[PDB]
Amino acid sequence: LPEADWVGESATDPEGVIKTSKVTWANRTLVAEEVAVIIPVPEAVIDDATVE
Amino acid sequence: LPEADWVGESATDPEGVIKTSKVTWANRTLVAEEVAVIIPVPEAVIDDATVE
Repeated sequence: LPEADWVGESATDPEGVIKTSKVTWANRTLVAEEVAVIIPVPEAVIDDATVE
Repeated sequence: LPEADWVGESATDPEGVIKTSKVTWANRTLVAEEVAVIIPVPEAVIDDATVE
């Protein structure tokens, strides 16, 4: 966030100048990552099983 | 200014020849120069004051 400030008046004092301030932004990222498994089984067991 | 002079009457005497004379002009110049002032004031003072 920027900061505002009280200023007052003067042609010559270090007061009575308006402050400079800044707004800023940052970056957030979605990065896709992979999640996986392998399940091995014998063909004979698939052939003999009474379910898919 | 030119100058006239009295003339003799001769074919041979140096007093018999009409003298040459001359007219001259000179230059005067108008040269334009700046005169100026800057008068600074706060915006708040112009806003709050009861006159233009």
